[PDB]
Amino acid sequence: QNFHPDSEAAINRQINLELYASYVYLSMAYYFSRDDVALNNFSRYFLHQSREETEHAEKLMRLQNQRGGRIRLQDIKKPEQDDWESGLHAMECALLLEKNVNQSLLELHALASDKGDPHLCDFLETYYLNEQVKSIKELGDHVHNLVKMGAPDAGLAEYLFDTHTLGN
Amino acid sequence: QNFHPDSEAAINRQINLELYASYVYLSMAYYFSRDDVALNNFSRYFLHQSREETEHAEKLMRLQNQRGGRIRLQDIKKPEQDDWESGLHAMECALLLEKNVNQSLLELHALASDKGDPHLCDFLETYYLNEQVKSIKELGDHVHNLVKMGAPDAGLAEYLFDTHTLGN
Amino acid sequence: QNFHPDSEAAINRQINLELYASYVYLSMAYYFSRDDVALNNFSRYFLHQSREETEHAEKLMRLQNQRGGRIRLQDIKKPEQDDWESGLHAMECALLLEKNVNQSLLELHALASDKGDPHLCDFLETYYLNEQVKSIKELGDHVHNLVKMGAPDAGLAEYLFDTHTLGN
Amino acid sequence: QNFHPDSEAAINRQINLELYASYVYLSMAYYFSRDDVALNNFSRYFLHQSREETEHAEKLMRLQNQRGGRIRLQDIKKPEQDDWESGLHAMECALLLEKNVNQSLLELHALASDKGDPHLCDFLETYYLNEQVKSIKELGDHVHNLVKMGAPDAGLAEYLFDTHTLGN
Amino acid sequence: QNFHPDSEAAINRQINLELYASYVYLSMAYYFSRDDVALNNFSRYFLHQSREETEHAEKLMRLQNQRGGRIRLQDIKKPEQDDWESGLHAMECALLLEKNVNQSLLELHALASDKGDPHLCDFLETYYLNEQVKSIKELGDHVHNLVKMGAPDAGLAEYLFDTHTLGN
Amino acid sequence: QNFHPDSEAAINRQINLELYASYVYLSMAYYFSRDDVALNNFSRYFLHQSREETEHAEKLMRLQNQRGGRIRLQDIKKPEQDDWESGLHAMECALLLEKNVNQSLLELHALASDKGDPHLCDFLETYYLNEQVKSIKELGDHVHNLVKMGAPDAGLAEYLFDTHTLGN
Amino acid sequence: QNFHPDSEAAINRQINLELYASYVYLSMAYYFSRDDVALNNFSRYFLHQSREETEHAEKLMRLQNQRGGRIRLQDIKKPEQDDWESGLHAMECALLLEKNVNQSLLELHALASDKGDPHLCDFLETYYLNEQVKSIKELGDHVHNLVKMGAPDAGLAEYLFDTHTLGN
Ligand SMILES: [Cl-]
Ligand SMILES: [Cl-]
Ligand SMILES: [Cl-]
Ligand SMILES: [Cl-]
Ligand SMILES: [Cl-]
Ligand SMILES: [Cl-]
Ligand SMILES: [Cl-]
Ligand SMILES: [Cl-]
Ligand SMILES: [Cl-]
Ligand SMILES: [Cl-]
Ligand SMILES: [Cl-]
Ligand SMILES: [Cl-]
Ligand SMILES: [Cl-]
Ligand SMILES: [Cl-]
Ligand SMILES: [Cl-]
Ligand SMILES: [Cl-]
Ligand SMILES: [Cl-]
Ligand SMILES: [Cl-]
Ligand SMILES: [Cl-]
Ligand SMILES: [Cl-]
Ligand SMILES: [Cl-]
Ligand SMILES: [Cl-]
Ligand SMILES: [Cl-]
Ligand SMILES: [Cl-]
Ligand SMILES: [Cl-]
Ligand SMILES: [Cl-]
Ligand SMILES: [Cl-]
Ligand SMILES: [Cl-]
Ligand SMILES: [Cl-]
Ligand SMILES: [Cl-]
Ligand SMILES: [Cl-]
Ligand SMILES: [Cl-]
Ligand SMILES: [Cl-]
Ligand SMILES: [Cl-]
Ligand SMILES: [Cl-]
Ligand SMILES: [Cl-]
Ligand SMILES: [Cl-]
Ligand SMILES: [Cl-]
Ligand SMILES: [Cl-]
Ligand SMILES: [Cl-]
Ligand SMILES: [Cl-]
Ligand SMILES: [Cl-]
Ligand SMILES: [Cl-]
Ligand SMILES: [Cl-]
Ligand SMILES: [Fe+3]
Ligand SMILES: [Fe+3]
Ligand SMILES: [Fe+3]
Ligand SMILES: [Fe+3]
Ligand SMILES: [Fe+3]
Ligand SMILES: [Fe+3]
Ligand SMILES: [Fe+3]
Ligand SMILES: [Fe+3]
Ligand SMILES: [Fe+3]
Ligand SMILES: [Fe+3]
Ligand SMILES: [Fe+3]
Ligand SMILES: [Fe+3]
Ligand SMILES: [Fe+3]
Ligand SMILES: [Fe+3]
Ligand SMILES: [Fe+3]
Ligand SMILES: [Fe+3]
Ligand SMILES: [Fe+3]
Ligand SMILES: [Fe+3]
Ligand SMILES: [Fe+3]
Ligand SMILES: [Fe+3]
Ligand SMILES: [Fe+3]
Ligand SMILES: [Fe+3]
Ligand SMILES: [Mg+2]
Ligand SMILES: [Mg+2]
Ligand SMILES: [Mg+2]
Ligand SMILES: [Mg+2]
Ligand SMILES: [Mg+2]
Ligand SMILES: [Mg+2]
Ligand SMILES: [Mg+2]
Ligand SMILES: [Mg+2]
Ligand SMILES: [Mg+2]
Ligand SMILES: [Mg+2]
Ligand SMILES: [Mg+2]
Ligand SMILES: [Mg+2]
Ligand SMILES: [Mg+2]
Ligand SMILES: [Mg+2]
Ligand SMILES: [Mg+2]
Ligand SMILES: [Mg+2]
Ligand SMILES: [Mg+2]
Ligand SMILES: [Mg+2]
Ligand SMILES: [Mg+2]
Ligand SMILES: [Mg+2]
Ligand SMILES: [Mg+2]
Ligand SMILES: [Mg+2]
Ligand SMILES: [Mg+2]
Ligand SMILES: [Mg+2]
Ligand SMILES: [Mg+2]
Ligand SMILES: [Mg+2]
Ligand SMILES: [Mg+2]
Ligand SMILES: [Mg+2]
Ligand SMILES: [Mg+2]
Ligand SMILES: [Mg+2]
Ligand SMILES: [Mg+2]
Ligand SMILES: [Mg+2]
Ligand SMILES: [Mg+2]
Ligand SMILES: [Mg+2]
Ligand SMILES: [Mg+2]
Ligand SMILES: [Mg+2]
Ligand SMILES: [Mg+2]
Ligand SMILES: [Mg+2]
Ligand SMILES: [Mg+2]
Ligand SMILES: [Mg+2]
Ligand SMILES: [Mg+2]
Ligand SMILES: [Mg+2]
Ligand SMILES: [Mg+2]
Ligand SMILES: [Mg+2]
Ligand SMILES: [Mg+2]
Ligand SMILES: [Mg+2]
Ligand SMILES: [Mg+2]
Ligand SMILES: [Mg+2]
Ligand SMILES: [Mg+2]
Ligand SMILES: [Mg+2]
Ligand SMILES: [Mg+2]
Ligand SMILES: [Mg+2]
Ligand SMILES: [Mg+2]
Ligand SMILES: [Mg+2]
Ligand SMILES: [Mg+2]
Ligand SMILES: [Mg+2]
Ligand SMILES: [Mg+2]
Ligand SMILES: [Mg+2]
Ligand SMILES: [Mg+2]
Ligand SMILES: [Mg+2]
Ligand SMILES: [Mg+2]
Ligand SMILES: [Mg+2]
Repeated sequence: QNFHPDSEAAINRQINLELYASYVYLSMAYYFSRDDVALNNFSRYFLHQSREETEHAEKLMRLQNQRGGRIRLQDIKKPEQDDWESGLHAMECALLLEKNVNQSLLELHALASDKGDPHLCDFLETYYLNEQVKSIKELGDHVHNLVKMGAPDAGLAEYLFDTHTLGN
Repeated sequence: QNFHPDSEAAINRQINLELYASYVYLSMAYYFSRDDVALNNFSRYFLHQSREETEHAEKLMRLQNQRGGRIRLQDIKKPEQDDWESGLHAMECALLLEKNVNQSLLELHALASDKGDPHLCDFLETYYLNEQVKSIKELGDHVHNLVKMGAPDAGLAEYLFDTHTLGN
Repeated sequence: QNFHPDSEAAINRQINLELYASYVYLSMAYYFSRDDVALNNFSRYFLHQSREETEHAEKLMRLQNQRGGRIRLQDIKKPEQDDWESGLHAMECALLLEKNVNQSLLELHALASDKGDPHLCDFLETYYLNEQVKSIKELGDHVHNLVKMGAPDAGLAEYLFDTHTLGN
Repeated sequence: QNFHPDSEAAINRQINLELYASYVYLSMAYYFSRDDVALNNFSRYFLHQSREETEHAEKLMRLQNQRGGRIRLQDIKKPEQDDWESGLHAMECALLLEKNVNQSLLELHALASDKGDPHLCDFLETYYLNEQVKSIKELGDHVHNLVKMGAPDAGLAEYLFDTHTLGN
Repeated sequence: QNFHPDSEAAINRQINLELYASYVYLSMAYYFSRDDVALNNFSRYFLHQSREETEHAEKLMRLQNQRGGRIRLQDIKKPEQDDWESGLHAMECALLLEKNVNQSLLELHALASDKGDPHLCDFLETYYLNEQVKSIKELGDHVHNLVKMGAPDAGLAEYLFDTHTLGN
Repeated sequence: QNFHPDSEAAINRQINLELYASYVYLSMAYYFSRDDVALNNFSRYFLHQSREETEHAEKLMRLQNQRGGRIRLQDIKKPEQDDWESGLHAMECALLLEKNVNQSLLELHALASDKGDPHLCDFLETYYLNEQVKSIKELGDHVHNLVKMGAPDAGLAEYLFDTHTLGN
Repeated sequence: QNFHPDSEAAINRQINLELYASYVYLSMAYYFSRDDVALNNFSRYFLHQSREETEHAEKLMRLQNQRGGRIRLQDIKKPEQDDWESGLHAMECALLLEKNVNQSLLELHALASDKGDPHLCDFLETYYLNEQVKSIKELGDHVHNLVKMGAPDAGLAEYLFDTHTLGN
């Protein structure tokens, strides 16, 4: 009922993108626990973000089932980098990733609106759009502090951010 | 991202209006604790409403920060009256104030819809539009009871409403 | 009784100044939670100061009611700046604000003394004058530490002050 | 030390006035428990006020002892009325009594100031002057509500005030 | 019913005498806390007796109300002395006072008997006559011990009685 | 702000006097624990007074810091006596010391009043002037009892005062 | 018994030196709470050291009493500086002070040994000599860390030491 095939396909594309974001964050988590990086709270922060993105994917899979769509999985592409360079660079990449995921969600909302699917619009507004705004704000805050503190070249900056902001 | 400058400005106008509503309610609270009014539960009721309106303003300020807008504060105008005349008159003025704030919020929602900003639309629907409906209903209930009871001329009406309805 | 009209008017002016100080601190709080400032404990510190200044205003409104004066509210002017530049600059501005509020309170005390109003003199001494001294001392301490640490140009100074002194 | 004989005598006069105020309130308490008045919460309210005035007298007696003065007691005059007429009239008389006690305390403060006795000035400001302001405000509130409600001629007014405001 | 006007008047006289006894004991309490007397347990003992005498007065006022009499208050005369000389002398004066109050109560009982008022007779027997006997016995015990111990001239006597008997 | 250099200097003189009073009481405490005096509760009483005087000094040092004055310490002179002769003599000396400290505080209050420094006036009234009155009263009480009991020549007097009044 | 007059005098000199050390530390404590120093944990650290030195003085006074010597107090000289310059300088001065107190205690031990006073030797070894060693070690540790960190010129050094080492 009232579930357009274009919407089914776009949900499937969004599932893949959430799974990709999970993998990017998993890659970052294990970069920060290398013996030549060793920022354990950066590692834990990105591991938590990876697990949140898996939940984002699962909620969309549940939506497909609830609405009678067919889940169609695709390969989860590897992250663009295996070496994330620094805590600052990884935060900047995460910020760009979250902005790109947000744009995809806003395009999905525009499609649902065009198709007169208020249930899908509300689902996105309730579980996705504000979550993306808060995540982009948080990552922007982190980038700003790391830049101001002198990261990555100032030797104390990433260490102190790891211990204070990401320690909690 | 997807935050229109017209929306930024309208949010700033709404912040000011919420702060104005706070000040109106603060003025009313301290009118009801005058030695020649002395309706302590009217006073407490309006003081609580004043504090709620401050929270309404703060949430919009947080939204501006989250979305990357610039908060631009303006003078908070004094309330139209320093003498609120009676418990009935203050309730009628509060009802008109809340209706005017509601109209401003509905205009802000219409602008956000025109600009294709579902995050802002959802923010208003989630935190503002139903809150305004419930507040207008509550104040309308209070006005009706005070009118029926004979306020302000019937000497027992405002006293009994203060002790029973606004006592809790 | 023994409440001079000059004192009534000066109390009304002081109410407005306390409300203005509240607004200044509210503005500062939301500056520090911008995505390009992101000093969350500076933000919380100034938000708490804003709420304290509202209480200062309310106590003076209660005094007006208790003494039989008429509260006369005025517009609450916007703060002089929307961009507070740095944690150091905001602290320096808060220090100057508190010194100006203190001077106004001392002028109010001098007027109450001239009018032979010991109740008003005692009210100011009990709730205002020592509070102002302690606040000026605290803000002076903060300015000194931020200056010594190298704020705002030394990239670690404001971050470390935020995490250690204003974290608690 | 620094205790002027004029101050000793004025303290003794104030002790007598506090004891007189106690007796007035005791008289009122037992008027309201007459079988042809029967307002038990008016009775309890004035009995509590009577006991507070005894404490006011005792604190001044302690001050005389602490400062090395000699307590000189005088007759406690009977109250002006044995029939207090109504709840409204008794409240109006209590308001006038408290205003007269306040004027006496302000005259005592002026004398202590003239004699350069800051300890006595502070004693009065700490324990007496604000207490008098709050008591005058409270009694003024009660008078206003009783007048508005139609007391003493409106048969429900004093009964309802007794049950609601003075019940607590 | 069965309440004779002579009984009403005699109750009013007894109320005044109980209030007078309260004042005598209050005077004694504050004599013992002078810096040149400084017997703090004598002070506390007489303060407690003062408060008991107020209760004796209030019970008679309640009786007047219960029986439909009219309370008619009179001035409360000051105590005969402001300087009570010694702990022994104050105890001897209290003993004489209680004997005089007892004689007045026995005269009141004789009047109630003559008027055939068993309720008043029982009231006096239940709340007053045995209380007076016990108080006279207690004060006689105290006088005897103070005399035997050498008061007031033996420098340790009043001090030791204060610390042991009146300490508790 | 509003802190006169004469006031700064007078506060520094008062700090020294409080420290001197501490030292006097320390000397007395250790006199009473000599093997040829052996009044352990006199010793504890004066040791407690010594520690209170240190707190009096510290509060004035904090005030100097809070107001932006410069603490200027001076030598703490030794007490006038190393042999305090008796419990009575030590109490009489403490009484004279507290009277002299009180006179200095009243002179400091007069200076603060002349300089229009209500914060300093209130500080002294709140923390010092009543504390001095109560201390002078307490020591006067102790002197009176010791004199009446026959101290120092009556062999039981100081022993019994030590065990009863200063035991607690 | 076995208490040499040279030992009595040397104990009296040591009492004075302990009291002097207390005063030095008190001065330092209130330097660190100036509005232009504002290192609150340096302040608390030195205040605690001041109170420990008072206890050191009191134990020697108790020893004099226990052994039958006569306590002879002398003026407590003011500290050499009122401006302690920096956290590093104050620590260096405290280290030198503790070394000088230690030398005095070792000279006192040598005298007690020469006089064949094993009780005094044991008293010093039990309560003083190891305490001095530990205090000198602790202050040396603090000096070393402050020097290495760049104090006083490196703007973060004293602030970070205050928050981490002296915070606890
Ligand atoms: Cl499912
Ligand atoms: Cl695929
Ligand atoms: Cl790469
Ligand atoms: Cl990089
Ligand atoms: Cl880059
Ligand atoms: Cl770094
Ligand atoms: Cl925010
Ligand atoms: Cl404006
Ligand atoms: Cl108007
Ligand atoms: Cl109206
Ligand atoms: Cl109308
Ligand atoms: Cl009404
Ligand atoms: Cl009702
Ligand atoms: Cl109010
Ligand atoms: Cl205006
Ligand atoms: Cl600006
Ligand atoms: Cl700046
Ligand atoms: Cl600047
Ligand atoms: Cl910085
Ligand atoms: Cl007393
Ligand atoms: Cl008289
Ligand atoms: Cl009358
Ligand atoms: Cl009437
Ligand atoms: Cl009338
Ligand atoms: Cl009525
Ligand atoms: Cl009810
Ligand atoms: Cl009754
Ligand atoms: Cl009379
Ligand atoms: Cl007499
Ligand atoms: Cl006698
Ligand atoms: Cl006699
Ligand atoms: Cl005696
Ligand atoms: Cl301080
Ligand atoms: Cl000196
Ligand atoms: Cl001497
Ligand atoms: Cl002597
Ligand atoms: Cl003498
Ligand atoms: Cl003795
Ligand atoms: Cl000892
Ligand atoms: Cl000397
Ligand atoms: Cl120097
Ligand atoms: Cl230095
Ligand atoms: Cl150096
Ligand atoms: Cl440093
Ligand atoms: Fe999470
Ligand atoms: Fe996601
Ligand atoms: Fe995400
Ligand atoms: Fe609420
Ligand atoms: Fe609102
Ligand atoms: Fe509203
Ligand atoms: Fe009711
Ligand atoms: Fe606070
Ligand atoms: Fe304020
Ligand atoms: Fe302030
Ligand atoms: Fe009360
Ligand atoms: Fe009173
Ligand atoms: Fe009163
Ligand atoms: Fe009793
Ligand atoms: Fe009695
Ligand atoms: Fe009696
Ligand atoms: Fe104490
Ligand atoms: Fe003192
Ligand atoms: Fe003292
Ligand atoms: Fe310790
Ligand atoms: Fe030491
Ligand atoms: Fe030491
Ligand atoms: Mg997929
Ligand atoms: Mg997250
Ligand atoms: Mg590939
Ligand atoms: Mg690739
Ligand atoms: Mg919608
Ligand atoms: Mg919704
Ligand atoms: Mg939501
Ligand atoms: Mg969401
Ligand atoms: Mg997220
Ligand atoms: Mg951050
Ligand atoms: Mg605004
Ligand atoms: Mg509400
Ligand atoms: Mg206008
Ligand atoms: Mg207007
Ligand atoms: Mg909702
Ligand atoms: Mg809502
Ligand atoms: Mg509402
Ligand atoms: Mg209603
Ligand atoms: Mg205003
Ligand atoms: Mg504050
Ligand atoms: Mg303007
Ligand atoms: Mg402006
Ligand atoms: Mg105070
Ligand atoms: Mg204050
Ligand atoms: Mg403050
Ligand atoms: Mg600080
Ligand atoms: Mg009197
Ligand atoms: Mg009361
Ligand atoms: Mg008369
Ligand atoms: Mg009369
Ligand atoms: Mg004053
Ligand atoms: Mg005061
Ligand atoms: Mg007060
Ligand atoms: Mg008061
Ligand atoms: Mg009162
Ligand atoms: Mg009322
Ligand atoms: Mg009477
Ligand atoms: Mg008794
Ligand atoms: Mg007479
Ligand atoms: Mg007489
Ligand atoms: Mg019986
Ligand atoms: Mg009985
Ligand atoms: Mg009795
Ligand atoms: Mg006995
Ligand atoms: Mg000094
Ligand atoms: Mg004391
Ligand atoms: Mg000398
Ligand atoms: Mg000397
Ligand atoms: Mg006080
Ligand atoms: Mg005091
Ligand atoms: Mg004291
Ligand atoms: Mg005593
Ligand atoms: Mg010495
Ligand atoms: Mg130590
Ligand atoms: Mg010198
Ligand atoms: Mg020197
Ligand atoms: Mg050995
Ligand atoms: Mg050993
Ligand atoms: Mg050992
Ligand atoms: Mg040791
Ligand atoms: Mg040590
Ligand atoms: Mg260390």
